[PDB]
Amino acid sequence: PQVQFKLVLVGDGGTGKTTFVKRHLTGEFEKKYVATLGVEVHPLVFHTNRGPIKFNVWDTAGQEKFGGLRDGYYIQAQCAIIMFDVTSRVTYKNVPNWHRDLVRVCENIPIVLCGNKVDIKDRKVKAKSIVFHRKKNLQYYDISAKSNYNFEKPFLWLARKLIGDPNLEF
Amino acid sequence: AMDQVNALCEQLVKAVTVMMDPNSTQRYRLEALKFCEEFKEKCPICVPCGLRLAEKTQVAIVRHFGLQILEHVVKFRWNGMSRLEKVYLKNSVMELIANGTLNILEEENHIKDALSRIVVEMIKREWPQHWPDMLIELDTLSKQGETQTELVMFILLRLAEDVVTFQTLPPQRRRDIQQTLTQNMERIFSFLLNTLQENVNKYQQVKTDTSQESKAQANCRVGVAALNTLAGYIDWVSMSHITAENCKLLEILCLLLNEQELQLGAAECLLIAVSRKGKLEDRKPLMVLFGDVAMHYILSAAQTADGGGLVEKHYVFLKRLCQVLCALGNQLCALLGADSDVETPSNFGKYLESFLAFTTHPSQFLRSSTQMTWGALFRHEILSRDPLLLAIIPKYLRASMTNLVKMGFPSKTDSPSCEYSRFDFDSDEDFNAFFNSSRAQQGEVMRLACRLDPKTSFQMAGEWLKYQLSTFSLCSVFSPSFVQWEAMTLFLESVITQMFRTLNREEIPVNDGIELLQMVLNFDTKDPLILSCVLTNVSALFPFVTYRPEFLPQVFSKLFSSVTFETVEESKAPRTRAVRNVRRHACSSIIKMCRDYPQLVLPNFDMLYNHVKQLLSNELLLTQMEKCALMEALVLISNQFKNYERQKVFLEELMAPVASIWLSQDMHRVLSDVDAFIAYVGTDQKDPGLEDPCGLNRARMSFCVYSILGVVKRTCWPTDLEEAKAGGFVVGYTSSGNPIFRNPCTEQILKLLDNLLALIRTHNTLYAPEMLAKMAEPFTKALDMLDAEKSAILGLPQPLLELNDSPVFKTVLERMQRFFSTLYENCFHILGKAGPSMQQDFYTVEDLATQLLSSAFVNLNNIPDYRLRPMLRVFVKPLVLFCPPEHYEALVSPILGPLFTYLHMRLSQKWQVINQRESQEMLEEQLVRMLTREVMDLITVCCVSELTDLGKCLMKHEDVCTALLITAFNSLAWKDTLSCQRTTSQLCWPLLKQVLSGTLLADAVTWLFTSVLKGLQMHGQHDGCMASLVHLAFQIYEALRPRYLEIRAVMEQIPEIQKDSLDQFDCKLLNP
RNA sequence: GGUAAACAUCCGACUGGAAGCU
RNA sequence: GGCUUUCAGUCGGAUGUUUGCCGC
Ligand SMILES: Nc1nc2c(ncn2[C@@H]2O[C@H](COP(=O)(O)OP(=O)(O)OP(=O)(O)O)[C@@H](O)[C@H]2O)c(=O)[nH]1
Ligand SMILES: [Mg+2]
Repeated sequence: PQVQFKLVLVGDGGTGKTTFVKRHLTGEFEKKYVATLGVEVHPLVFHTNRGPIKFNVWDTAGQEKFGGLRDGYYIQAQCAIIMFDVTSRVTYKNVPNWHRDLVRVCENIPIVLCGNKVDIKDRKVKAKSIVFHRKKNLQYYDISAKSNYNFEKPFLWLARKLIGDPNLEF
Repeated sequence: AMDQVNALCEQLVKAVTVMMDPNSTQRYRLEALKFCEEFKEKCPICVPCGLRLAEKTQVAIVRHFGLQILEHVVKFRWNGMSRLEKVYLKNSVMELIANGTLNILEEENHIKDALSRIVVEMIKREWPQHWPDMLIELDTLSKQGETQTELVMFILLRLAEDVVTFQTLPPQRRRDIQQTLTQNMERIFSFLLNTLQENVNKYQQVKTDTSQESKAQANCRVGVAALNTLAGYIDWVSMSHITAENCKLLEILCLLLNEQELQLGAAECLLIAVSRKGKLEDRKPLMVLFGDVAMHYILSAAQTADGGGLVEKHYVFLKRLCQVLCALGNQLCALLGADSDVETPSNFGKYLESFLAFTTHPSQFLRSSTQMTWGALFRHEILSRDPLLLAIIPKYLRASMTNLVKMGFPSKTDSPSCEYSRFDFDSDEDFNAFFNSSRAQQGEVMRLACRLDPKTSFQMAGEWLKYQLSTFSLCSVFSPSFVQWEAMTLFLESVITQMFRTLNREEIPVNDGIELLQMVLNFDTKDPLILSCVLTNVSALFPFVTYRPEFLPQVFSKLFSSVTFETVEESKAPRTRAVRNVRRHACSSIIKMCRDYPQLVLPNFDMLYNHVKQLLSNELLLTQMEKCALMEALVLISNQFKNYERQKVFLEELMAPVASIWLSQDMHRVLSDVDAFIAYVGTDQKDPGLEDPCGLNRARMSFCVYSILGVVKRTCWPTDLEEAKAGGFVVGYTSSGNPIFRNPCTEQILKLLDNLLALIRTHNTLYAPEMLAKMAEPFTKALDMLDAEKSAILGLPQPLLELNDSPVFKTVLERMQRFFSTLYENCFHILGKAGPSMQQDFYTVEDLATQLLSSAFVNLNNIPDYRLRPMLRVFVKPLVLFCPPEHYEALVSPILGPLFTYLHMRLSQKWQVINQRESQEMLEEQLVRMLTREVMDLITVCCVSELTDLGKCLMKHEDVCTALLITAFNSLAWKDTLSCQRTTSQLCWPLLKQVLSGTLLADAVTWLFTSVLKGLQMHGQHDGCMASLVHLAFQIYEALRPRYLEIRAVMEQIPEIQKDSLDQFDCKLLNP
């Protein structure tokens, strides 16, 4: 146990935020879409080359009628992940919303954008159409909670950014 | 009846705390959530509660939840409210800005957000007509101080976002606030501007005046707000406002680029402004940035890119400034080219000087970024003639040399760039991918640079060569030397090829040319990777030998010696890749040399002939691939005899051993019989790792195939008519009067055709499961795809094995696997090339089509996807396309008929497997996609030009025609979205447009339209298909419903169709 | 040399966002 | 309805550049 940082997870309903976290924590894949209600805070520890680093992950429900305080969960956050699904074109349309909301409440925090479920037959959201991250100078990683493709890449980059050590290894 | 104000506030505090509690029972969570929802929907005293919690005394968490309530009320409960209730809520929130919040520097960013959201929500409920004095009200609040003014800025930016960018309101209400915005836009943007201007000023003198930190820090924070909120408007608003007061907005934004605390904001405003698209005339005023005044602050800010180590704050500003400079060049390039009033800016030299600052900076990212604008600058009709640009090229190319050196790894520490590469890319893999793709684009841009200043480019490529020649598994690898050499080569070769296009026949530094050519020649390495650059530098420098043919022998010496070996070590150690790379590279330069300067190599022909003869003398010495490259080169020189019989005699003599082995009696059996064949090659046998005799066999058979292909591909009549006549190549002339050529290799190749088709047939038969089961278990996947070729087409990348290593040893199964794939493609290659080479001596061959059908098209039912694709492309496409129409009858027709029928049937069945739905299956799905594209392409190229002759011609045929229509309209139903538009717009129509008048079998008409509909049914979602398919559906219902009546039969089965609306449209076209 | 895959510059095919015109 | 320039998508064609792979 050591530093501990507040991490905010935002995005449309069903883009697999809860499943991404449940995996990292337990290491199992969840199948049913049980809608999240408000937030579920989860601690994640990462034994780095610089010691253990902890992540209080605020798994906020991005379903319209289920977010609790919404903006209020962003309170004093120090890093964020904005997630969307490549099966739903709509979720990438709504990324700039999840973004405006975050930077407004807590400016200057490192944010990683994440296109989930790349393991699914055909991506409606083509990897070349993803340009938002470049207009708002954020990192991107297409990922999958069933496939584990880039499983730790977003955490590693955040961890790298907060501690200010590009050589930081998980 | 429900509750008292005091009591609720208490529980609401208990509920917000439990919700924010990272470690609270999940059950207590839900009850807290359920409390709040109910409260926010049913409670009648929400506003008194919201205003209470919202007050300055509480904990931030609680205040924010109070404010969130007052926002939820405006947003969901306004309609269930009295006029009085609203007026009360409004006045309270306005009071809140006035002095119900903490002062400026204390006060969480999130509270300002929450308070701001409530105002905006009321503005959207009723701004223009029920809330007319809003703009004045805000203007009044903003005069009260910085805490207030910042708050107004938060509101105007949220409001600008929600109504214009996110546009999150019903269409109707949205539209009216935007028109109102525009109407007030001079007022609003004037307000943003003066706020910024004054706040900056106050921050100006007060900054460094010790006893006043709180006010400097405050006036600053408003600046930042202004810049932020300005950035909300700057892209969407009319250009009038940007330009407004002799362009004051753009002026300040430049001046602010040199203020550490406001720069990133101002850079971001500049960026959005200057990326503004649309009407060309609207951008014209953007040219003010080129003005004396603006350019000064721009350059000053760009000079500070000294690159003195990575300071995160500064580097992030530089990434921004840079994009500003990029967009501003593309603006310049886009406004000038159009001659429309824009004349080259006076201050263009300053823009360049400033842009160059980023071009020479350590950062990979920063350098790469400039490329595209340089590429636009260098191809400008006008600016490449500008002398300020000419002047700048020496400094530019000087930068490019360094850019060429693959230095700056995220992991290493060798160069300043390494630091920043860490900031920008996770791993070296992300760095490589960026680097390599960057250099592709860098490639094209550097040529344009040389094209504009050929003297200098050559001189500096020259000097880098002289330099490299005298400086610096323990011989060579990825050392600084090799990396320096590869960059140097690459620059030079790029520079020379460019120079021999721009500089006239006479401006050439011949003397300096041969100067360098000599030095390259005299230079010496036992190191494969270095020699390989040497060989490239020779070929680059080789156009010099045109002036000084004395040098040819040295040149031949250099190349041929490299062909033979690399004296790493002979029959004692394994052949490293870098070794077999230089040999290949030499053999390649041999062909390029002969193909490009052959009058030149001509006098030396006997000597080369003799040399190659000697080299092949020991059949075990060179690689089959090496052997043939040399033969190919020899063929290319003989083209220069420019004389039919002369070449006829040479080639028959050159081919004389190959003919021997191929037409041999026992080879015939090997080629014709499957068991004979499996035998010759060693799939029959289980020393479970001594294939030994099998390898040499299958190398001799490859040798012949490689040769036949070599000759066919390279043999050629004189390209000049007057010359083609004289050497006796012209057979007569066409109806249209085009000469008909005979090719020297015809008699010789035609003799080998029967054994080729023999082998082709046999090879295809091996794919029968009862032939394949005849292979031995060691070699059962002899005819499957190399794992190389698999991850290839799945995009799954590879590691780079070291060229000083032979770790992957050539497995007996992998050895055969490579053989089959190559033999398969090579046979078809020869047939592919037979048409365009032989002409009408191949096409008129007796019963060709039948021979082809029984050989090439023999076993298709069992031939896999990855074989058929190669076949179609390499063999069928060219066979057909290069056929003179005289025999569209003879052979094109009898072949394409059954082919298209089959292909179509194969594909539909393949598509139904896919429509039915780890890596092993997923892979095969990809191959269906690529095959389908290949087939559709084949069909298109065939009859689309409206149709070609063989379009018309194949249509005047029962079977061909049916097969073309079926396939084409069936394509719309496959799940591949790439084919939908292609086939629809280019193909489906002109096919039906050919078979209007006459027999349109009733059953055919109904099917056609149902199939277009399945198209709309499959795709749908995709805007490309749909538009294109609708239009195509429309064309069929319009050319076909004045005649046939069963078209409507189909329409009525479509879900939700008002028959009444159908009737109206149906009769509209059946009257006038 | 050959082959496949990426990207870039230019001149059409239609969906949709401002106008010029008979 | 008849005739056109500008701005994003989905392609299509033509050059050009780069990166992989090629002992059978
Ligand atoms: N195939 C595939 N399915 C996934 C993946 N990630 C999540 N899912 C599925 O997506 C659905 C919803 O995932 P959740 O994590 O519950 O969605 P969420 O972000 O929590 O939804 P909200 O919290 O309500 O915003 C579930 O049905 C999962 O099975 C993935 O990477 N691949
Ligand atoms: Mg969730």
